[PDB]
Amino acid sequence: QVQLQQWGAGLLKPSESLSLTCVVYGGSFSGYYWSWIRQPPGKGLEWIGEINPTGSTNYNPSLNSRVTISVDRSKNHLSLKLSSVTAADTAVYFCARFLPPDYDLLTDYFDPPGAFDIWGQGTMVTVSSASTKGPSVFPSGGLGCLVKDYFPEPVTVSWNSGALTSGVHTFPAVLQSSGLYSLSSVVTYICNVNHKPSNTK
Amino acid sequence: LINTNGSWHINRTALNCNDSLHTGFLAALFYTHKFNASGCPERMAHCRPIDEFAQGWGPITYAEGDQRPYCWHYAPRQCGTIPASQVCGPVYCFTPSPVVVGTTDRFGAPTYTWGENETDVLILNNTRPPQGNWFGCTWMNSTGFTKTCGGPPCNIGGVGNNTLTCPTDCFRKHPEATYTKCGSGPWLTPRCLVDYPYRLWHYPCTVNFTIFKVRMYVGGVEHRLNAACN
Amino acid sequence: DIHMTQSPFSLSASVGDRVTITCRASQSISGWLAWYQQKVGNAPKLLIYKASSLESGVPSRFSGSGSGTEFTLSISSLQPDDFATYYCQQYNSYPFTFGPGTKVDMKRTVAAPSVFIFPPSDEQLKSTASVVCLLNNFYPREAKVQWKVDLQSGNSQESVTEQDSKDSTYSLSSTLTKADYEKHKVYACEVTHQGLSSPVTKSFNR
Ligand SMILES: *[C@@H]1O[C@H](CO)[C@@H](O[C@@H]2O[C@H](CO)[C@@H](O[C@@H]3O[C@H](CO[C@H]4O[C@H](CO[C@H]5O[C@H](CO)[C@@H](O)[C@H](O)[C@@H]5O)[C@@H](O)[C@H](O[C@H]5O[C@H](CO)[C@@H](O)[C@H](O)[C@@H]5O)[C@@H]4O)[C@@H](O)[C@H](O[C@H]4O[C@H](CO)[C@@H](O)[C@H](O)[C@@H]4O[C@H]4O[C@H](CO)[C@@H](O)[C@H](O)[C@@H]4O)[C@@H]3O)[C@H](O)[C@H]2NC(C)=O)[C@H](O)[C@H]1NC(C)=O
Ligand SMILES: *[C@@H]1O[C@H](CO)[C@@H](O)[C@H](O[C@@H]2O[C@H](CO)[C@@H](O[C@@H]3O[C@H](CO[C@H]4O[C@H](CO)[C@@H](O)[C@H](O)[C@@H]4O)[C@@H](O)[C@H](O[C@H]4O[C@H](CO)[C@@H](O)[C@H](O)[C@@H]4O)[C@@H]3O)[C@H](O)[C@H]2NC(C)=O)[C@H]1NC(C)=O
Ligand SMILES: *[C@@H]1O[C@H](CO)[C@@H](O[C@@H]2O[C@H](CO)[C@@H](O[C@@H]3O[C@H](CO)[C@@H](O)[C@H](O[C@H]4O[C@H](CO)[C@@H](O)[C@H](O)[C@@H]4O)[C@@H]3O)[C@H](O)[C@H]2NC(C)=O)[C@H](O)[C@H]1NC(C)=O
Ligand SMILES: *[C@@H]1O[C@H](CO)[C@@H](O[C@@H]2O[C@H](CO)[C@@H](O[C@@H]3O[C@H](CO)[C@@H](O)[C@H](O)[C@@H]3O)[C@H](O)[C@H]2NC(C)=O)[C@H](O)[C@H]1NC(C)=O
Ligand SMILES: *[C@@H]1O[C@H](CO)[C@@H](O[C@@H]2O[C@H](CO)[C@@H](O)[C@H](O)[C@H]2NC(C)=O)[C@H](O)[C@H]1NC(C)=O
Ligand SMILES: *[C@@H]1O[C@H](CO)[C@@H](O[C@@H]2O[C@H](CO)[C@@H](O)[C@H](O)[C@H]2NC(C)=O)[C@H](O)[C@H]1NC(C)=O
Ligand SMILES: *[C@@H]1O[C@H](CO)[C@@H](O[C@@H]2O[C@H](CO)[C@@H](O)[C@H](O)[C@H]2NC(C)=O)[C@H](O)[C@H]1NC(C)=O
Ligand SMILES: *[C@@H]1O[C@H](CO)[C@@H](O)[C@H](O)[C@H]1NC(C)=O
Ligand SMILES: *[C@@H]1O[C@H](CO)[C@@H](O)[C@H](O)[C@H]1NC(C)=O
Repeated sequence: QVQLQQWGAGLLKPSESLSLTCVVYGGSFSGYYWSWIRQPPGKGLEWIGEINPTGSTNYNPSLNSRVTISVDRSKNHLSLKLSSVTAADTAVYFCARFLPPDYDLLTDYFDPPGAFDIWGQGTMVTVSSASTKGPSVFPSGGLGCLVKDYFPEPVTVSWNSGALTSGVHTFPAVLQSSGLYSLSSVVTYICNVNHKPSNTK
Repeated sequence: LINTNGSWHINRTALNCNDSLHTGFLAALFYTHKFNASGCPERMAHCRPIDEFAQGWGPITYAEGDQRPYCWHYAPRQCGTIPASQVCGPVYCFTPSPVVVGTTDRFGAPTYTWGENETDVLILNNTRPPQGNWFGCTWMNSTGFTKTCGGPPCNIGGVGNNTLTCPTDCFRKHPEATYTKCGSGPWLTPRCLVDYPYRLWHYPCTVNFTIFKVRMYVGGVEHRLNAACN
Repeated sequence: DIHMTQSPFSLSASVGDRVTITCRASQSISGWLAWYQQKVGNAPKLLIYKASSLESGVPSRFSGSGSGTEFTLSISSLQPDDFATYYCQQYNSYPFTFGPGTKVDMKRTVAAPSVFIFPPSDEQLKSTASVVCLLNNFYPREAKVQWKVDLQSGNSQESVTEQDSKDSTYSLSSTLTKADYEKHKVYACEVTHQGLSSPVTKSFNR
């Protein structure tokens, strides 16, 4: 029954603080252990920390005591706070619930939990010290759009609109020491981008 | 009508609820995550651990019993039929597992009118399983008070002012005080009770308790059930 | 903190194969090991806890065995639903730590890239120098792109698609990044790959 609905974030800049919430559907928050886990993009998983059923928290020392996990019992909410954010902190964030420990009724003993059985779909936190910017698109045998210097990562590329029907490959974007994103989509004419955040198309 | 994705708004739920004193209990009926835990510190002091009770000897005999069910040792009264007029919300009954009894006429027929007809009742009469229906039950007073029936509970003997009536599994205090003999409600052991949706409502002092998967046998058959302990 | 490592980084399998991957730990974690599956763009899924116990709803194809410093996850008969990145986690000590992941991918015949090179727009230099190199429909995903104008480092960036379902292939883009551009006429891109016993170079002059 239990579900985790996760709420998104906005563009962040360094030295800012992050606050992200996740709402438990399907059941109450009580009696469970809850934790936060983050995946840098392309990299793998790192455990931010946990909250026990009676409120007590444990944090990863790699957060340098700049992280706070909490539960709002009044609204069924699980929250994560991360101060002094750095561009290093750009990652997908997941709320997860600990697997309910097995309990022997006679011995009144159990293993303390550490496995995550319900996971929220996860949500992206991009943190760059850049102002929102727009695309700068550039252009035998038997061609592509090099979109460049975005600030916001969500972007689309469409060759001859919906005539890119199949046999087509679209590539992942990539940052650069300008702090700005670049991307390439390639044609096995003209392309129409959907950089919705920029209103630039 | 009013919808909160489920578990309590069914034609067969007795919604006869009086919060004239504006004590917010209707919020708990409508949101499983809402509980009222004020006054739990005091209330828990009166509940005693099992060791403090007298040890038990001899045969076990059944008993008939107050006002507050929060303690693991509360001696429930045996279940009967209760008029739908006196119940707010779902009524949960414990096989050991959580099962819901809905509104019925006086003859067991299912009635679908939210306990509004005066014929409408909750038939909670119990015989302990396996040859039976459930060990006990728990609902809400129309004015917001938790109500528990069950049993008949167990006399394990003993002498003093410390003698104990077992409504749970009390094997330390008496080896024959096992839930299959003595269980009278949601209390699986003195330290654990069955987890169900309206448990934070009915038993709001179990809020910090942790949920475990526990395993128990009733008459030699196995139930694997989530329950809250601390 | 307890360091978790995994072998192999990348495994290429097909349906019906028994796959066995190992996790190792810097320090004895007893039985407190979990195994997860993650498919791209989706959240991790629990498969195993206590290093042998299988979480509900995951099939019996998945087996876990191990203790102390070394543990192992196995699929008796891989099925198309089983291609993901697989992670291990200790819950012996805080901080709870994860293994770097093992990716299991589809197996197809070795195929070689259809390399194409693309030059900088005049508008670009008028407005930076950037050069693009392209590798298409190549399997396996273990290939190297080198840039030499007449070797190049700190100047290139590259990106690779996920295994296309249709052809079980991958594709890759590399980018190189005015005065520096106008200095040297002859720029080149060398692809080394398994299916290409002959390494390939694609070049241009301005
Ligand atoms: C969540 O749940 C909680 C708990 O269920 C709900 O709180 C309860 O709300 C009800 C009604 O809404 C209140 O009832 C009223 O109680 C007062 C008396 O309050 C005093 O006595 C309490 C008893 O004290 C003994 O017992 C305790 C332990 O049980 C011991 O600790 C003591 O030592 C005593 O031996 C005591 O619990 C109260 O504590 C209060 O103060 C402390 C601060 O020290 C707080 O922490 C507490 O939370 C609490 O506020 C307090 O000491 C009665 O007087 C009320 O009766 C009058 O009003 C009625 C309303 O209609 C009316 O019908 C009555 O006839 C009566 O009116 C008559 O008397 C008046 C007296 O002045 C006259 O003015 C008037 O003219 C007329 O003559 C009523 O009985 C509960 O106290 C309250 N319980 C607690 C503990 O909070 C809460 O509503 C729920 N909250 C939410 C958000 O839903
Ligand atoms: C469930 O809902 C129903 C209605 O839907 C509610 O009415 C019920 O609330 C009521 O809860 C109270 C307390 O939990 C019940 O007890 C009553 O207490 C009153 C205070 O009396 C105390 O002190 C006096 C003197 O010190 C002592 O005699 C009492 O024994 C008690 O220690 C008391 O006034 C009241 O009735 C008394 O007076 C009657 C004469 O009019 C006598 O016949 C009676 O014997 C008693 O002495 C009663 O004791 C109250 O009964 C209960 N109401 C009902 C109808 O259930 C909600 N919750 C609960 C807990 O059931
Ligand atoms: C589930 O449990 C409930 C409660 O324990 C139980 O309800 C009770 O049943 C008894 C027996 O039928 C009821 O007692 C009768 O009530 C009627 C009311 O009209 C009276 O006519 C009965 O008369 C008795 O006394 C007469 C002389 O006064 C005798 O001559 C006659 O033979 C009877 O013995 C008697 O008072 C009792 O009222 C109900 N109580 C409740 C709480 O409703 C119910 O039957 C149980 N259900 C099952 C399936 O077991
Ligand atoms: C919800 O609960 C309130 C509690 O205040 C109920 O108010 C009650 O209203 C009735 C009206 O019939 C009062 O009844 C009379 O009380 C006097 C007291 O002197 C008594 O002597 C009479 O014989 C008669 O019973 C009642 O006192 C009053 N409050 C109490 C103490 O219950 C209200 O009716 C309830 N609303 C419902 C039914 O949803
Ligand atoms: C809350 O309502 C939603 C939608 O009505 C329910 O969501 C799905 O419910 C079905 C039927 O039980 C399940 O099979 C799905 O897995 C649920 N999730 C998805 C994919 O949306 C939801 O179950 C309700 N509340 C609970 C119990 O979580
Ligand atoms: C209240 O009673 C009515 C009496 O029929 C129930 O009606 C049926 O509800 C099911 C639920 O999916 C529908 O598929 C049927 O088509 C309904 N039948 C008809 C023709 O009315 C109703 O569901 C009951 N509701 C609750 C909450 O118990
Ligand atoms: C559940 O545990 C929390 C502890 O995190 C309890 O709340 C605290 O209780 C202590 C003891 O009096 C107070 O000094 C604090 O001010 C309370 N506030 C918090 C939220 O820290 C809470 O009361 C417990 N609930 C139950 C019913 O046991
Ligand atoms: C309850 O149902 C019975 C069936 O005979 C009927 O006679 C009675 O009038 C009904 N009362 C209400 C409140 O509908
Ligand atoms: C029980 O009885 C004993 C008799 O010694 C008495 O001292 C004590 O105060 C009473 N209360 C308890 C502990 O139940």
